[PDB]
Amino acid sequence: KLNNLLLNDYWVHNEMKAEIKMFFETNENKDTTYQNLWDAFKAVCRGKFIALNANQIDTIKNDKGDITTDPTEIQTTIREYYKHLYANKLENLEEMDTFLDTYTLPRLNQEEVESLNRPITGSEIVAIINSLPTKKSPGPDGFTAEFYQRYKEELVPFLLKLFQSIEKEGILPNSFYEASIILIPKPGRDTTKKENFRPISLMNIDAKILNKILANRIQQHIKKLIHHDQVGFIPGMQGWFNIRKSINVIQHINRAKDKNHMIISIDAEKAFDKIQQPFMLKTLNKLGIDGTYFKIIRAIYDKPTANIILNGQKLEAFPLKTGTRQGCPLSPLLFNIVLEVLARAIRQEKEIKGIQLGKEEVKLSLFADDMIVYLENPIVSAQNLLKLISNFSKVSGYKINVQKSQAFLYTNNRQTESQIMGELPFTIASKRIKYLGIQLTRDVKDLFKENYKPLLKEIKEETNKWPCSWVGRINIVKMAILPKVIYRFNAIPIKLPMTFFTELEKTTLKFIWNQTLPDFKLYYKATVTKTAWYWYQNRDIDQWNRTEPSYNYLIFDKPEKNGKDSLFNKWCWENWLAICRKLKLDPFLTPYTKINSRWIKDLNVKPKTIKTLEENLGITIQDIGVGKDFMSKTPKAMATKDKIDKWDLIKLKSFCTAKETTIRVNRQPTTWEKIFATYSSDKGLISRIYNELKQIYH
DNA sequence: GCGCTTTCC
RNA sequence: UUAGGAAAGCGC
Ligand SMILES: Cc1cn([C@H]2C[C@H](O)[C@@H](COP(=O)(O)OP(=O)(O)OP(=O)(O)O)O2)c(=O)[nH]c1=O
Ligand SMILES: [Cl-]
Ligand SMILES: [Mg+2]
Ligand SMILES: [Mg+2]
Repeated sequence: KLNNLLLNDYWVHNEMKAEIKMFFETNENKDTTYQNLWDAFKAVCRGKFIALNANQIDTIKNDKGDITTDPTEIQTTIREYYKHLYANKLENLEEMDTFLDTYTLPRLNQEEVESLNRPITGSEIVAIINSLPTKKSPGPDGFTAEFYQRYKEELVPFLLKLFQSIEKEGILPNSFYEASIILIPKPGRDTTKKENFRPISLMNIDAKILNKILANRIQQHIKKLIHHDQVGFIPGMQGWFNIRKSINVIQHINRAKDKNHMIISIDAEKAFDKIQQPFMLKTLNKLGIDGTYFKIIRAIYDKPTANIILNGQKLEAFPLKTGTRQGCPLSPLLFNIVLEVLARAIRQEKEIKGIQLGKEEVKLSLFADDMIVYLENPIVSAQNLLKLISNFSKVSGYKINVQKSQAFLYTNNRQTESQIMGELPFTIASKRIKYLGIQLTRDVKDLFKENYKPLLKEIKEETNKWPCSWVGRINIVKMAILPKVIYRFNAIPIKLPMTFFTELEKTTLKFIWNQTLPDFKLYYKATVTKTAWYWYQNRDIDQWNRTEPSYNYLIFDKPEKNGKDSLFNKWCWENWLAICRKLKLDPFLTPYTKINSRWIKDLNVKPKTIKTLEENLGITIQDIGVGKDFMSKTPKAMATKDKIDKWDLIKLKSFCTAKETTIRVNRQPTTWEKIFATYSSDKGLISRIYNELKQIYH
């Protein structure tokens, strides 16, 4: 193992910088591969550092209550358990082909495929090295990320040749197959049971650099491969999309006169560990992923092994015949791609009936391995779901974790309820289901009780178990309390009573003063109001936003007469209007009002006219021009008049040319309006809205 | 752009 | 001997 303190020494740094250069001159131009040369180099750098210098598992309990405190017996039991877990690779290759051919799967085009097979560059390697985390343990070879950062200039030309030889032969250095497994406890589980540990992998930094490059390449096309129902590990997606969608679906069932529904929360057992490698490679081929990229993935999964590090010892290696390492940057994407085969199958199987919410059919919400399935007529639909999952399990290794899976079941009588319960492997919850850190409730009326009441109590528990200045104590509230509170608001932005904030302010101020500060009321307002950004963007992926019992919620538009039983949108709207009132802003007809708006549609204008104006001139009424500027700001606008229906042109001129329209639309937009209209990304919305709310309410 | 924490898996 | 991925915030 490398001591990072040695890299700080001028004499060691110069002696090493020269030894690296002297190795690649003496040993290059020999009867050897770049793969074996790299491994020999690491072995030589290792010995040169030695010459220059010249977490406990105490008890394991079985299913019968017998324990062992013997280090050898604990090591044997643990090693035998993990060895068996990763031992059995499936051989039913024809059945894998059959399942994959059964459903319609996406496929990368030649442009996307060439982007994956694009040769690795030195600048690609450099950027990864620069972003490597510091103060972390090395992999089994002993080299920390700091070794690669310190000798970047000398190593990158060599790493590039190594990676170029890997992309030619599909052969890796032997060390690229090694990893250390560290066993970490799973929160709140019994730590005396061997199955309640999470096996975390520490791979060598050189292999992690290659894997991060491969992960970055496929992540560029992940939106094409994964349907928007999956938000776990996906860039630009939020877990609260699934939470709010699930809650509106529960409210729909609550309001339905005919109960014949089921909401199933399925967790996969040891999700990354049980992935079948031949099924994963076949799935990548099915999506068009082939060539150089595929060859490298295949080489990575050829003969990986693991050495468990337990109680001062490095245990004998075992092969990883199953799974993708927890700790490898490629693993989240390859897992999601495999699970996506099941997700496509569920959505495509009409005999697995989803919940119809008007024109929206809801059926699935995914967050990494967690699936929420929304079913109608579960006596048939849940049985077809379990059958499909069983067939996927046979080819992929997928397994339902029965102890972590639960369902809400809604029927009209006890007879159908018992008939359904008796045919399912997981339990029926009668009050709540923990999902993404929050409690989904069987009846949406219990949301405040099961989420915000426990939150106030757990914040008192954080301040009780917490030698610090009042300035440092304000930072503890900001670092640890604030994210828990914002997370809950984002998940369930329901109307909260003032009493919630009064008690939250009391618990917080007492902790700071021992019996800028975060304004929890303004963070709440920012989070609630933030939803209006999604209303304006009107994205196809935002199905969560189209699940309320409702008369559209639109900003920068003429409001409708107006639902009454809205959990989130009505409350968002009321906050939006109150903030606009405080800003002395007319928010109904503005420079950001769209051409496709109630303002234009109420003139009885044709949708073809709206489309013609959008495709030729832009998206807002301001783009087409108001007053003297009406369809005359550019030669393109003047000519576009000839493509518009004669009657609609007169209606539009009458509206756009009116004095009231001209004053409201041709004005200058405020900072507040720009936050909600001019940003194509939703990143940092709470920070930007909160910052504006401070400059208005303080 | 750098750094730090938190939520989820 | 705590890795990884996405997301959120705080901060100069
Ligand atoms: C919690 C967690 C998950 N993951 C990945 C790998 C996991 O297999 C996957 C799903 O996480 P989990 O569902 O939390 O765990 P699991 O599926 O491994 O095991 P269990 O049977 O207890 O459900 O997400 C990490 O890489 N690191 C983590 O810290
Ligand atoms: Cl027209
Ligand atoms: Mg997509
Ligand atoms: Mg799981």
